Amino acid sequence: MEVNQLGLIATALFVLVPSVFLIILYVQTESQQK
Amino acid sequence: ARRTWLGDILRPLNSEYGKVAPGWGTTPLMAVFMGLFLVFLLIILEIYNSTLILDGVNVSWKALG
Amino acid sequence: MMSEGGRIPLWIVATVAGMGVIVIVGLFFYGAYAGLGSSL
Amino acid sequence: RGWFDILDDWLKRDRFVFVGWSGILLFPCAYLALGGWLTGTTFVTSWYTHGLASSYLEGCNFLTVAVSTPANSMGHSLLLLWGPEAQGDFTRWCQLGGLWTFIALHGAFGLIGFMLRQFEIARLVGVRPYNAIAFSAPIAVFVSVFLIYPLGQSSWFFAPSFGVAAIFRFLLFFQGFHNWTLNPFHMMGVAGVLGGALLCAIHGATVENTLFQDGEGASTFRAFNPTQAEETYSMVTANRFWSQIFGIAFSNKRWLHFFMLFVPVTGLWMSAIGVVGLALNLRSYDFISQEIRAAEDPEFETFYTKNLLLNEGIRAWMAPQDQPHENFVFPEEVLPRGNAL
Amino acid sequence: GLPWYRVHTVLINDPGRLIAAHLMHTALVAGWAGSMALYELATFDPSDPVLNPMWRQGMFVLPFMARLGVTGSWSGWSITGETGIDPGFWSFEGVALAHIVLSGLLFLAACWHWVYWDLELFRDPRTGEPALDLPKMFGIHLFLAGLLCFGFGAFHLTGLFGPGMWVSDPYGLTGSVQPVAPEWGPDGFNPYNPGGVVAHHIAAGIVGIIAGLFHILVRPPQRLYKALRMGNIETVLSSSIAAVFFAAFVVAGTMWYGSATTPIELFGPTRYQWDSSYFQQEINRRVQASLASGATLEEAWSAIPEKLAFYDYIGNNPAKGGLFRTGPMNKGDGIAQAWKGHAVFRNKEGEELFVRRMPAFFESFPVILTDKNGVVKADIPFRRAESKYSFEQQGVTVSFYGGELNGQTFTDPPTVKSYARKAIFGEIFEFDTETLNSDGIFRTSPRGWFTFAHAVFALLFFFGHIWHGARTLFRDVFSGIDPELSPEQVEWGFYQKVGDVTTR
Amino acid sequence: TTGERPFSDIITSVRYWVIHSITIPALFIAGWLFVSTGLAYDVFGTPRPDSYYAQEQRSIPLVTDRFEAKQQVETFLEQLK
Amino acid sequence: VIAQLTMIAMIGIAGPMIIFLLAVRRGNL
Amino acid sequence: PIFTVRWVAVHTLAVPTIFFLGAIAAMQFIQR
Amino acid sequence: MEPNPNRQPVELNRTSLYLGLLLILVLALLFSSYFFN
Amino acid sequence: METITYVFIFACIIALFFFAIFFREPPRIT
Amino acid sequence: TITPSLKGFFIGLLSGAVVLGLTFAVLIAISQIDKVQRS
Amino acid sequence: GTFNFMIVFQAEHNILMHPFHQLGVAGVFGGALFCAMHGSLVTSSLIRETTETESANYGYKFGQEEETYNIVAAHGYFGRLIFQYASFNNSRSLHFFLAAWPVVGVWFAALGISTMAFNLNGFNFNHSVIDAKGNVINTWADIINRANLGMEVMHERNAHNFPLDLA
Ligand code: CLA
Ligand code: CLA
Ligand code: CLA
Ligand code: CLA
Ligand code: CLA
Ligand SMILES: CCCCCCCCCCCCCCCC(=O)OC[C@H](COP(=O)(O)OC[C@@H](O)CO)OC(=O)CCCCCCCCCCCCCCC
Ligand SMILES: CCCCCCCCCCCCCCCC(=O)OC[C@H](COP(=O)(O)OC[C@@H](O)CO)OC(=O)CCCCCCCCCCCCCCC
Ligand SMILES: CC1=C(/C=C/C(C)=C/C=C/C(C)=C/C=C/C=C(C)/C=C/C=C(C)/C=C/C2=C(C)CCCC2(C)C)C(C)(C)CCC1
Ligand SMILES: CC1=C(/C=C/C(C)=C/C=C/C(C)=C/C=C/C=C(C)/C=C/C=C(C)/C=C/C2=C(C)CCCC2(C)C)C(C)(C)CCC1
Ligand SMILES: CC1=C(/C=C/C(C)=C/C=C/C(C)=C/C=C/C=C(C)/C=C/C=C(C)/C=C/C2=C(C)CCCC2(C)C)C(C)(C)CCC1
Ligand code: OEX
Ligand SMILES: [Ca+2]
Ligand SMILES: [Ca+2]
Ligand SMILES: [Cl-]
Ligand SMILES: [Cl-]
Ligand SMILES: [Fe+2]
Ligand SMILES: [Mg+2]
Repeated sequence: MEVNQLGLIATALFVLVPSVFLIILYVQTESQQK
Repeated sequence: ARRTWLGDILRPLNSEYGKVAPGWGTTPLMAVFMGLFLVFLLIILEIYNSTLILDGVNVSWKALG
Repeated sequence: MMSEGGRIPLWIVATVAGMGVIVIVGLFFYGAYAGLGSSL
Repeated sequence: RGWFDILDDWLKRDRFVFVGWSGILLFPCAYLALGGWLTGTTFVTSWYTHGLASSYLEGCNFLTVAVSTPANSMGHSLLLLWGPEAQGDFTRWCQLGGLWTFIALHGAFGLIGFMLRQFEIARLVGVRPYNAIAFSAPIAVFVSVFLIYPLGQSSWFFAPSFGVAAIFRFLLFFQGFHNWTLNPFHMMGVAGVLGGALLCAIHGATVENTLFQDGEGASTFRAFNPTQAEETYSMVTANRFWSQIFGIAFSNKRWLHFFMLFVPVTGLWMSAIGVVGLALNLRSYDFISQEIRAAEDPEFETFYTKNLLLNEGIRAWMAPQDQPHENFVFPEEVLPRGNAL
Repeated sequence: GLPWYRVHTVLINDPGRLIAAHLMHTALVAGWAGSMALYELATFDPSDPVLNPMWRQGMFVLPFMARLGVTGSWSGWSITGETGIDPGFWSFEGVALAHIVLSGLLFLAACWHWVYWDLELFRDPRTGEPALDLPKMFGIHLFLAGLLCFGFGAFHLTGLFGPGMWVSDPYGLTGSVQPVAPEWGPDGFNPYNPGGVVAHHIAAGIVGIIAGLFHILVRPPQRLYKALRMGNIETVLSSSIAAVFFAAFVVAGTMWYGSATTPIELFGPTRYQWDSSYFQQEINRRVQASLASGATLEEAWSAIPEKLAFYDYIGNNPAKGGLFRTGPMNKGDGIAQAWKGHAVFRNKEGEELFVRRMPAFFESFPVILTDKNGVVKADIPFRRAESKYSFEQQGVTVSFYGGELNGQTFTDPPTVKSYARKAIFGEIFEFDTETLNSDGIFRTSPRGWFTFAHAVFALLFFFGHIWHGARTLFRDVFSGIDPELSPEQVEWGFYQKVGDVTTR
Repeated sequence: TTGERPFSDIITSVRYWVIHSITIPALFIAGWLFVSTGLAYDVFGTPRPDSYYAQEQRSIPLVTDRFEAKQQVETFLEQLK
Repeated sequence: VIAQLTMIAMIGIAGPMIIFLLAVRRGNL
Repeated sequence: PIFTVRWVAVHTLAVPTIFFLGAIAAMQFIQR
Repeated sequence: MEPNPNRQPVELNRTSLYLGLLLILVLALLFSSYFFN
Repeated sequence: METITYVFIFACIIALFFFAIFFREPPRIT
Repeated sequence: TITPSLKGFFIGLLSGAVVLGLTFAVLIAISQIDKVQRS
Repeated sequence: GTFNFMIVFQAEHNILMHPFHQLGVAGVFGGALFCAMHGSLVTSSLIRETTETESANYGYKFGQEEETYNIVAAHGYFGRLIFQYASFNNSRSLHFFLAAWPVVGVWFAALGISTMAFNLNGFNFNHSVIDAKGNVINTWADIINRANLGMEVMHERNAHNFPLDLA
């Protein structure tokens, strides 16, 4: 099928960039002193 | 806090934090300018909208040549 | 002609006004089948 | 002391109908918008703008009455009563569709008034202004659909007309011409609305079914006191129920209620963005890969290509009557039709 | 700690680091501009301003450089199609370079202000607390904005000291950068009058200087300072966002309807020019004048510039695109190569027939030909069994005048139909669809993309305004309402005036 | 409470119904006559059942010119013989 | 027509009449 | 003659409503 | 250097990570078809 | 690749459901 | 010259000023008569 | 496929003009409105338990006995927004209404589809308005009808051999 050849990297970065932002924030919250 | 040559020069411009004129001050004059600005916007809008049509004002690509 | 409240029971007011609504709306429904808008 | 403070006092008095400074904008504009609609749907035609009967007077019913948009030839004229089109003639103004701009513009300023009222009342009573913030969604919708959309199109003609059936026509137009159902911004809108209705239902039901017994009555409404300090229902029992039924549950009441704001408000905002695109015909109409395949391969068929055939039907069959200013004449032989039908 | 959506609030009472953050934002935006210009220069083909101008090539920043007088490349070409021109430093490349350097300098400045956040300048001389005198800052900045606005109008746009601006004829055929004199009469408020843009900047600039001086010199009324919370920097954010969404809506509007600042040679034609057949009318006017001066039909149509004909084609209408149809217009219908000429359709009786044009609303459209009076004479039938108007029954032929096909006539129904299908789009062109693997599906121009982005951003910025206005005016209650809130203030009949405790 | 007399007190009072047994029927009848005298048509410019078309025409009187719209409608109205 | 509307009002009044009558003579409502 | 905001509010709605309902009632008897 | 008193710790709890990941993934699932076109 | 992409996202969503349910922060009565 | 539409504009502007002027005159008048009790 | 179903349904049942679908819309628009309203009103009246540098959500602890917002403040706001008596002061009554409105509306939606299943369809005002001569005067209903016809004639373009689509 003749798909847009940037669709793959667009979808990958769309998922990964904000997911990584959240993972960074979560993990550094856990590592904070209790 | 750190003083610098430029900071010393600019000092007076950031020295009157919170200073006000008493009561309503120039508010009435401000309101006049606001009203005038509102009418101005209404005029340019109605011109663009062709609601206000003026002699020698052809609101079209064929405005000049 | 007193401004005295409660002189005419609220249940009578509600029933009469209610029947008034039914009548007006009934007339509008009749009009759907007669004259303009009836398709006829 | 001082007329402004004296006026402020009176405007903000605790009366049956709160007025406020906001009321000076709100009440006239809202009244004129509503009164404009009732007046037009009762008495006013759309014969000269649309070739349509649109009032009770002409024989329309509640479902078919409308205040219709002006003719396409008016462009985006403000169509002011005293403007160069109607020239102060009230009758001609009505016949030209002037009540449409009347209702749209007064309605817009009325909405501004209502949101200002939400702010004004919140400030006076001392609550946070989240209700006003939430109201930004209805405002985004109204502005995008009734103002931005026709402003990007040829004229007000293509804005929604104010009527039940007229709005239905607007929906179907958006399907046939914009393929609006395919638009992910509309899809998010759908999610927010249906998700909001879901949250409304599920929360209402949950509270009503985790109530503490606070009276002896079988009708349980009496057993609540507005001033009571205690929760009227069990958050702990509610949480266990949903955790075991669905897998997850709210545990935080503040999050719960914020989420109820968030979902439908965000949904409406997303749908507004899509309509802004549609103002420009910037549609989600097609998938290019689908079309390239289908064009080359006459056995390839999906629900996506099936819907475009329906759209093509809609455009050809509705356009001549729906867009009378175009003077379309489509001979019978050019109309797309399947077998028999 | 701070929730993710509040991380930047650490700047609220830290003027030095706010400046640093602002410097970083400015570095990023200027870097974007430089990057964008370089990418466009790496992709832009300058070899045909007639049928392959910037707006066919998905150029977004190139038109903004062109609008204010940057028209040449160091490599020797001009957007007007000249060769051997020397643009000096301020070519497209020089502008791109300048923005990249600016970005770097701003970045370095941001680092300095971040590290040296604790400047005495930011402290209140009395309390020693961080403090910004916002009313005076407004005057200073307004004055500066005034001087720049004035200077821009008086020197740059006039050509007194600067290049002027892009101007053209009413049909966008002969565009160039020219000095423009201010228009001081009422036609200065005509959006399509470039002289109005110049007068605006001179006049509004002077008003900015005056009002800035006022705002430097005169303190706010206590009543306004209190009402608008002028000690709170978030008040400025709220009203600035309002000003910005107003401006964004305005530029979306002038881009869509057209103005002297959104020329069609830089951004493409408007949808309304197709709606009203603006170019078709001018083409027909020029042809008639040629015929009246004794030209043959061939000569009359051959005298129509390809550039004018190309405007009269729906593939250049910005209202024919798709949200996910990405890239240059060339990626759709192809890179336009040549005008085929004007197609004249005739039936077997010799009557001229006219193809009904596609309105922007329609993704697809039937093929219907009428006589001069709008009576249907021919069409392409869907169902064939009761066809009355087929090209085959009606002996439809097509003859071309001007362009590549000048003087040719086609009579075979497949070919006549093919050209009729193209005529629904207006004037007919030859396209290169191979170079970019064009898919044959219409895309919008930068006029369309600009309008979309700015109308969307403007709408979203309305939420920003409401949000920050609320935060400003309700600062006291934003962590929640008074725990010991008197029930009398919320219940009715306790106070005569709502909120007022002294009306009990 | 807000300081005004409750609605339930008002609409159950003799004074209320004495006033409104006059004013309600009067407004209702005035509305009826606004339509039955045909004045509604004239105020709003709504076609009567015999005023949509001239006898033979089947074409809608669609407004096609923004600034001569007033005249166009007037022309359409004259063409109704 | 008028006969229909008259039967309506008579049958329609009857219910409220039973209630009104009992309310007047302090009945077991 | 002492009015209230509420009184004004009620009547700006109720007065036209009744008038309109009479109008619409009359329309039910219009024949083409 | 003398420390900046305006600094604050930042937090994202587990529930917010899960909500956020859900948002991103569902948005990707929705928008991906349009990215591929 | 498109299909891989769609299925990947879906698969991640299902994995997220598992963690959100079975590895949630437990609700605690104070 | 004063075009029909400029005359139209002036009519619109005056009308708006009258509506607003009367609204505020009436609201000020009422507020002056009907004052809140406080000392 | 859902959109397909919906468009064909409109062509074959004029569902938009059916009062049960109309009740459905009031149910879901209303549900979303009341969702937003309730959410905003409770959020507006949260009792201050936190500082500015933390989320207000930490001001509520799971299982706490006391209410987390001031319902009197909430009611005092909403009562003034409209008028005192349009506002719920009884939280049980409020939450019942939140349950009932969308649930009842959606029951009607479901009954719309379930009765249109037996071809009792939306209102049909096609050519309902006629002039003195007998000319059809179109209404918005007639325009809807043209759109419906477009859907009807195109759907399942190879499936029908006879003139009427009877199922
Ligand atoms: C002789 C002196 C002079 C001259 C010739 C001009 C000439 C011009 N001015 Mg300038 N001006 C001047 C002095 C002058 N000015 C002075 C002294 C000031 C005070 C500082 C200004 C402040 C000013 C402003 C604020 C604006 C102009 C604008 C303009 C342009 C009007 C044409 C246009 O395209 O409007 C198009 C714009 C409009 C018709 C205004 C629209 C008003 C909207 C409808 C208000 C509501 C918006 C709100 C956000 C809601 C929108 C809802 C929507 C989403 C549906 C033109 C270049 C306008 C411009 O920049 O255009 C590009 C403009 O907005 N001027
Ligand atoms: C004002 C912004 C703006 C505008 C109007 C344009 C306009 C244009 N650009 Mg430029 N560009 C921009 C900024 C912009 N650009 C930026 C910031 C970058 C860096 C990434 C670029 C880099 C760039 C490149 C590399 C290229 C262009 C090209 C183009 C052209 C084609 C555009 C296109 O296909 O869009 C497609 C637009 C869409 C598909 C819309 C995207 C919608 C998003 C995904 C929605 C997101 C929804 C969101 C996630 C929902 C959240 C919900 C939540 C809140 C609950 C056009 C002239 C092309 C060209 O032809 O150049 C010569 C080209 O190759 N641009
Ligand atoms: C000049 C414009 C401007 C500025 C300077 C601010 C600044 C601020 N905002 Mg406001 N806001 C704005 C416009 C602006 N906003 C607009 C247009 C909207 C509607 C979209 C909002 C809606 C809004 C809300 C609802 C909130 C704020 C909040 C805040 C504060 C904290 C921000 C933060 O930490 O985010 C941190 C953000 C991230 C870590 C990631 C954000 C990622 C986004 C969603 C996607 C990526 C965007 C991309 C990188 C940027 C390109 C932008 C360009 C196209 C314009 C800060 C004072 C918060 C607050 O009040 O704190 C008390 C808050 O709750 N803003
Ligand atoms: C839904 C609309 C809406 C709402 C609820 C608010 C609410 C708020 N505004 Mg914003 N604002 C808006 C839209 C809105 N605004 C628009 C469209 C603009 C123009 C860009 C602004 C510009 C603005 C500024 C600069 C400021 C605010 C501020 C405020 C806050 C205080 C109240 C105020 O000043 O009201 C403003 C009053 C109104 C919105 C009512 C306007 C009524 C106009 C005058 C009627 C005009 C009729 C017109 C002439 C008829 C002709 C129509 C024509 C088409 C023919 C509050 C958060 C202040 C703030 O944030 O303080 C912290 C602040 O400084 N507003
Ligand atoms: C706040 C209430 C309010 C608001 C915001 C509006 C708003 C509007 N009306 Mg509605 N109207 C209202 C109440 C209101 N109306 C009432 C109560 C009635 C019944 C009488 C009407 C009856 C009505 C009709 C019949 C129509 C409108 C129309 C309009 C629109 C255009 C108005 C216009 O162009 O005014 C222009 C005038 C102004 C904006 C007033 C400006 C006054 C300035 C501030 C004075 C300047 C003084 C200056 C400061 C002095 C400086 C001195 C210096 C020289 C030294 C606009 C949407 C038109 C419309 O809807 O068409 C589709 C229309 O036809 N209105
Ligand atoms: C008697 C009404 C007929 C039922 C219609 C359905 C509405 C009620 C059920 C909604 C389900 C919500 C999910 C559970 C939500 C839930 O748990 O509710 C709980 C709520 C309170 O429970 P209680 O135990 O206090 O009372 C119920 C019994 O125990 C009797 O005391 O139940 C009711 O209020 C029933 C009220 C019936 C009285 C009338 C209801 C109003 C609807 C009338 C229909 C008019 C609309 C037609 C016009 C289009
Ligand atoms: C028979 C068992 C059936 C189990 C089926 C599996 C159900 C999966 C439920 C969703 C789990 C994921 C939740 C992550 C997020 C998560 O863990 O949330 C946990 C969160 C807990 O809320 P709390 O009140 O405890 O936390 C609030 C504070 O911590 C915030 O700081 O729950 C909610 O926020 C409820 C509202 C979100 C409701 C989202 C429902 C989504 C439905 C599914 C939509 C995606 C469809 C994609 C299909 C391709
Ligand atoms: C109160 C109310 C209301 C209203 C209501 C109404 C309006 C009603 C009604 C009603 C009615 C109005 C009724 C009734 C009734 C009646 C009846 C129940 C009867 C009966 C009868 C009979 C049974 C009979 C019989 C017969 C026969 C069979 C044959 C021949 C003879 C005779 C006639 C004897 C409302 C909602 C507003 C609200 C709340 C409350
Ligand atoms: C436009 C205009 C104006 C104004 C006006 C007005 C303000 C009006 C009004 C009005 C109105 C204000 C009206 C009314 C009305 C109404 C009605 C017509 C009604 C009705 C109803 C009904 C029929 C009912 C029913 C129902 C329902 C709803 C539901 C449940 C049940 C029932 C069935 C009961 C002016 C002069 C400024 C100027 C120019 C234009
Ligand atoms: C350091 C330095 C330097 C350098 C510099 C540089 C080299 C730079 C740069 C820069 C740059 C090169 C940059 C840039 C940038 C960029 C940007 C900032 C961007 C962005 C973006 C965005 C934001 C986006 C977004 C979006 C998307 C993605 C998709 C669609 C939608 C939207 C549009 C939303 C020098 C040697 C001179 C000197 C000294 C120092
Ligand atoms: O399969 Mn599904 O859509 Ca119920 O209608 Mn008959 O079938 Mn067919 O056509 Mn129409
Ligand atoms: Ca190829
Ligand atoms: Ca007759
Ligand atoms: Cl189908
Ligand atoms: Cl069959
Ligand atoms: Fe709740
Ligand atoms: Mg009738």
